[PDB]
Amino acid sequence: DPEFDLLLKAWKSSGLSVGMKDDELLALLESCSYRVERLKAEELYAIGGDKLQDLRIVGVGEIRAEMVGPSGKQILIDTLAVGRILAPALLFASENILPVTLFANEDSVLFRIGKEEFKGMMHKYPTLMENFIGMISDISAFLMKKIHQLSL
Amino acid sequence: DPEFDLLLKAWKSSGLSVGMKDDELLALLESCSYRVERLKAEELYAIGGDKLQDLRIVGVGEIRAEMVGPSGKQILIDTLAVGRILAPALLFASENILPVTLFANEDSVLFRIGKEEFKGMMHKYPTLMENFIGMISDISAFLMKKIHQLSL
Repeated sequence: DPEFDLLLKAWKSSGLSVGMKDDELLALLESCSYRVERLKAEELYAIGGDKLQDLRIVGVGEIRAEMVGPSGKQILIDTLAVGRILAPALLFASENILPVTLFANEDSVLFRIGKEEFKGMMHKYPTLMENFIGMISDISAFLMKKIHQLSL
Repeated sequence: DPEFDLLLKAWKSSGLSVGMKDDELLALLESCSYRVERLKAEELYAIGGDKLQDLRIVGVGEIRAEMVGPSGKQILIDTLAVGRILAPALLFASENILPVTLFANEDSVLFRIGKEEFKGMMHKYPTLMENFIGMISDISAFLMKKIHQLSL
């Protein structure tokens, strides 16, 4: 399959596409410029805080992702399959950005979209805007419930 | 060569040089071919399994190193200054090698020496060999004490 069809399959399986017709989703992705990151199975990768300001979607495979605090502990372990977005709540962050660690359970591929380009894509489609905002908002709610779990 | 002087200072401050005559240190290091890995401050890096079979010594800076288990927990957090060896007990390992992650608290430099080269260096100088084996042995003993700590 062409790379573009992998990207479409990942988006249709993503929460970003909910409520969007196939026509406007196709148009959005046909005009999009993206880069490809390939993760070899059973390897560990690190992404610093300064390089988390792009939209990353799992195009192929499955990855165990974790945040790394300032002291060294890895929190928020999560396994992302095709269609999930890597650390979306940190895309538009300007402070307190924790580095991320990724382990490939298979041969995996992430598609990377620039910050400014994704901002334009969100402006053009209000549905994509609300869906991404709801994604990061639900992440915030989950983090708050976890904080209550950890609090004494 | 200034970088070579940094390598020499890192060795003299390392446990590898204990008991060996300064002339032998100079001779050992002048015949050695090495690579230079530079870590930008506040960035996180991952050194995978088979990429761990090289001798790495902290040349400049200070680095927070941690092992990553298969589930994702980070164990054995340690802060290495100039002169420390990074995961020396895994240099000659053949199985059960966990990946490492490294966080630079400053601009840092590690000097990388090949496995084969270090094997030769240790054959030629018995003192360096005994020092490295004492390093690896004390690490094993520390791990055993920690295992007793964590045991039920």
